[PDB]
Amino acid sequence: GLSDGEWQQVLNVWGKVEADIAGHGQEVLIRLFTGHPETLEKFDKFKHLKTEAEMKASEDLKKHGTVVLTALGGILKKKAAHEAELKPLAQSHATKHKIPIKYLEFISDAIIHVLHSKHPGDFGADAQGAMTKALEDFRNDIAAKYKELGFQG
Amino acid sequence: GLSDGEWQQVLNVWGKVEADIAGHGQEVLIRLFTGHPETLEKFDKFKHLKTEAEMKASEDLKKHGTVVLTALGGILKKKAAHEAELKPLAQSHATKHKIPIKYLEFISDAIIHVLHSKHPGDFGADAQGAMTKALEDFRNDIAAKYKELGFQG
Ligand code: HEM
Ligand code: HEM
Repeated sequence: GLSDGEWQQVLNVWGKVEADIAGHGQEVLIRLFTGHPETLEKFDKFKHLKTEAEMKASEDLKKHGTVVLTALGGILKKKAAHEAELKPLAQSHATKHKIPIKYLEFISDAIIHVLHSKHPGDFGADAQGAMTKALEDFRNDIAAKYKELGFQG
Repeated sequence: GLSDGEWQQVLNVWGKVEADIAGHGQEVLIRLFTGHPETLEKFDKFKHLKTEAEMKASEDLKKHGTVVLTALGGILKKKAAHEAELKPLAQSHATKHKIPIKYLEFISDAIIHVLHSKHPGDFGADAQGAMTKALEDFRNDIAAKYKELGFQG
């Protein structure tokens, strides 16, 4: 995992990518295609380009580079946002409060019960199965942080 | 992993919690502490509480319930938001484009190469490490989705 400061450095450099996304995206693809020509075969639109100059002249290759970097940027920013909330919680519950994963399962069962008790008409079998999976996914994400911290839990 | 529909059902029900977060949080904690008394022992501030009246009478237990549910709902929403961007990308790259994890490694390395190249002043060893990890974290996130979709990446 990244630390808090590492995620902030990822976000800072992506701000620089976005100030010239077309140039960055073009350069990334050319670098991939020249360094690893077998990749270029996946692109039915691009595989006729034989030289770096030909690649640089393609408005379509440039447009696809912008699509890739925009998609990646968005995923990185959403990961960073989730990590900035998950990491402080894992940190405190591993090192200060020393909470086993099993106890997070017990509280997840209590949440599911309270939601079902309070909102039966909004919390049928499908909704309940979805929430059970979301809280298991949450525990799994905390468990991965506990591991990085060496807390067995 | 949850499907998009499952994430939407989670966020739909969480809307109901938000309407009375403190009441939900009080009920969740009392359910937890009554079902699993060893969890109450982890709270130095609450472990003296012996009866349900005493637990309902506690100003701080109720405030803590709202803290806990507020923090979980923010993590769930941020996880859903990340999944809503990552899942479509993994689905197309697994099923339509059929891109191996190793090609995702090649593009990761191209991005780090181009960032190093176009920002000579800025992108030093630490920042480059942070991006390396962030792209491996991304490849790992895709690889987990690939598994779910039964695509060998
Ligand atoms: C950082 C990694 C990557 C990101 C963010 C990314 C993103 C995207 C996006 C947003 C699209 C258009 C929508 C879609 O079909 O999902 C796309 C299409 C595509 N991607 Fe990727 N991609 C990545 C890596 C790769 C790699 C390494 C390859 C091949 C070696 C690949 C091959 C393709 C192909 C063949 C298409 C369809 C192109 C077309 O005909 O229009 N991608 N990618
Ligand atoms: C859905 C799962 C949980 C969430 C979202 C959650 C969230 C929080 C929050 C936001 C705080 C205050 C900030 C902090 O210290 O990190 C906190 C404190 C605490 N949590 Fe949790 N928690 C969870 C589960 C548990 C469980 C299962 C236990 C124990 C059985 C636990 C024991 C504690 C303790 C002892 C504190 C310090 C409380 C104080 O004295 O004020 N947590 N938790």
